[PDB]
Amino acid sequence: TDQLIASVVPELLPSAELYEDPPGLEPLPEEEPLIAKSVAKRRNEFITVRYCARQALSVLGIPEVPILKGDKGQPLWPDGIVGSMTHTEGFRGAVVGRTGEVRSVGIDAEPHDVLPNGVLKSIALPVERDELDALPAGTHWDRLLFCAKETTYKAWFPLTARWLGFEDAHITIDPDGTFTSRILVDGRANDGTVLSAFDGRWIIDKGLILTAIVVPKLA
Ligand SMILES: CC(C)(COP(=O)(O)OP(=O)(O)OC[C@H]1O[C@@H](n2cnc3c(N)ncnc32)[C@H](O)[C@@H]1OP(=O)(O)O)[C@@H](O)C(=O)NCCC(=O)NCCS
Ligand SMILES: [Mn+2]
Ligand SMILES: [Mn+2]
Ligand code: NA
Repeated sequence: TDQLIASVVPELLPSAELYEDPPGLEPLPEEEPLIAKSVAKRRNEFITVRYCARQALSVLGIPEVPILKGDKGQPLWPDGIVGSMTHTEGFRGAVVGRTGEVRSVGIDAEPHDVLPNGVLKSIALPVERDELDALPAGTHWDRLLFCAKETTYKAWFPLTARWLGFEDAHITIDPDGTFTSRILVDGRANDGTVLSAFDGRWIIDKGLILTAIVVPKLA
């Protein structure tokens, strides 16, 4: 009803989220090596986010399956599926969709708080600093910019297999719940197209920021 991800992605991309770790969850056997020596926060975020991912996959008709990690950390979905996952204090969530419907999806959740000391200087272009200062009072625009940049990478990486730095995209945030990401580097993609700009959506609720980008199919 009031799920954050569902508010920022199309209905044809099922999503699921939780705000706490249900007690007693375990990963699938194939997933255990990915968190073998991990601390409690990492184990629990990994397990619960995959619980949410499998719930969303079931809506698309896909029964229980491991969700392993690819070359540079990207989640590895079944044939015909794209998706994205995110976890932070107070949130685990996942979204999935069919490749016949969209090219890529990225999401990212952050607490709705001022960025840690020094992070804004590291991630924002000078022009972005000025733009954030101009936006209306009452939202942590610095944290929203950071969130949006991470969503940009998540949407970009499965389509390019290349790094994208914080300095390599200019994100413009609108108060209306949308943002744009303008790519400043070579945007050639692995399907033969060029990625120059992404359209994003954002919501703040439950003390969290959630950003999302869907990269549509082309004609
Ligand atoms: C990878 C990264 C984006 C993760 O974002 P984050 O906000 O720190 O963490 P989240 O909890 O939201 O997301 C973590 C999940 O992202 C996904 N992920 C990791 N690497 C990924 C990649 N290369 N491509 C897509 N998704 C990826 C994984 O599913 C991971 O969860 P898991 O390890 O449990 O499977 C971030 O840590 C990072 O390294 N960023 C550097 C690149 C960047 O953001 N550039 C800005 C471009 S403008
Ligand atoms: Mn996380
Ligand atoms: Mn994040
Ligand atoms: Na690579």
